Amino acid sequence: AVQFSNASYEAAILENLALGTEIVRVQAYSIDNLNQITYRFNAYTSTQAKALFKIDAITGVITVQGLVDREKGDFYTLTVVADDGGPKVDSTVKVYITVLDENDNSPRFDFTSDSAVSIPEDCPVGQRVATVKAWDPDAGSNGQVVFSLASGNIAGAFEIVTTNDSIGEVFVARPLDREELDHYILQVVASDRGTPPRKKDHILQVTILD
Ligand SMILES: [Ca+2]
Ligand SMILES: [Ca+2]
Ligand SMILES: [Ca+2]
Ligand SMILES: [Ca+2]
Ligand SMILES: [Cl-]
Ligand SMILES: [K+]
Repeated sequence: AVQFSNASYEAAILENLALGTEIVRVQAYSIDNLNQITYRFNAYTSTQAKALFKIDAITGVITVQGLVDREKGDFYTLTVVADDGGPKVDSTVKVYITVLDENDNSPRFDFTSDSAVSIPEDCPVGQRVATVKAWDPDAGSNGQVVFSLASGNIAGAFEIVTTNDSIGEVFVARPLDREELDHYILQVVASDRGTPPRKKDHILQVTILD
């Protein structure tokens, strides 16, 4: 009765790996079987999994043949048949593939993010003055967004609070004075928490009214 070298196979692979990267090699054998084995995926293997992975008929080597994107799917199950090509019932084995995250996305600002606002000079300290929104689809820290006011925030006039790793709330932090300064060009930076962080800028202009 044909057996595999392992009861099941597993691999954790990085997303975005090159076409042709080897994932695992399946190997089956039996002393009382002199047919060359043909390795193949059976119909319990999903179309999605078959598109990303292939198995060599002779070697049992499983390679990447599509674009592996953790953002589209992070786990696949293959069922491999050790097909002897003859009337004996053929053994099968499971292959479990886990896709690990790369920091392959920067924060992207939502088009509803505020670009230009006007506020009067008596806008009180604590008043919410603008809102920005950014999205980062990566996992864990790689997909958590933090906002900052990297330039143009003269005298610490404004502050930005981050909520839900996505929304940036701009508040008045100190009293404003139109004669002192009537216009701000704030460089709002959305950064993820990857190592190193990936960053994107958004310009928010604030006019001070009379
Ligand atoms: Ca990806
Ligand atoms: Ca057979
Ligand atoms: Ca990211
Ligand atoms: Ca990713
Ligand atoms: Cl191997
Ligand atoms: K090998």
